[PDB]
Amino acid sequence: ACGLVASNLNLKPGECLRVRGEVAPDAKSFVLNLGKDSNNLCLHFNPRFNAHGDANTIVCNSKDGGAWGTEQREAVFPFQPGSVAEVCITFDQANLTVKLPDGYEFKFPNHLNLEAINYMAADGDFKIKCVAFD
Amino acid sequence: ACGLVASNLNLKPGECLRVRGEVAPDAKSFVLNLGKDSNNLCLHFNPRFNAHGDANTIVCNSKDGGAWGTEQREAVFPFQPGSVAEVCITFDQANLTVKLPDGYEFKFPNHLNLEAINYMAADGDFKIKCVAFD
Repeated sequence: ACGLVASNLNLKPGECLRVRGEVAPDAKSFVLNLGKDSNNLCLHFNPRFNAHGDANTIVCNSKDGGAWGTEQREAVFPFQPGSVAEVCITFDQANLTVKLPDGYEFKFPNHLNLEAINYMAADGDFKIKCVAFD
Repeated sequence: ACGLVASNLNLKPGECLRVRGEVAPDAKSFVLNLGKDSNNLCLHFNPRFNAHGDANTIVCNSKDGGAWGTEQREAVFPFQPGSVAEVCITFDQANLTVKLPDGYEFKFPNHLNLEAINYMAADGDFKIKCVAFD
């Protein structure tokens, strides 16, 4: 029961990927994967409301050659179940910059040093309503 | 490989799929494919500015199990090279409807009778900049 999957995004550095979606009223978690393909993700965005013992916490990671990297969590959680949310993503050689709903912003190291983001896959309790490329 | 490819769209009857893109300045033609998957297309939207023996003419067709159906040709050609084009697509038991802001709208028989559009692909001189679902 997965969601949107888009390839050939060809998102270059500095370019902004904007994703707007509807967070389910009883959402437990949702995921946005970005990278080259399903085995090579420069970013695994997985805001968790309550799903893996975790409660209202944003979990980030990367996957290189099928291998998950060292997980990373953010303190803030600007996501409300039953509400519409937008996340804006960009990157450079050193970091991916993720801009969340209430202005909050954070960087995730660009572990794969990807030339461009060509793959995106959404999953979970987040119904994509709009996706804008640069 | 080509332009943006998106799957798992899960567009249902009546729901509007809006696509905004940039037509290349040297646009010879561009394609918007909609269907179940790459081999099952309820709509192959192909405006041809100057491709094949065609000039400034829209060609539409379907694809069933990999086999192309019979093409349909339009007289109206509301497209221009090096410009932003916007299309609004929907469907029902009878036809697929492609609308433009100018007021132009094309109808193509729903040959496959699919009850959902899960696949969308862009090819040619059309770069997708935004896609909105329902």
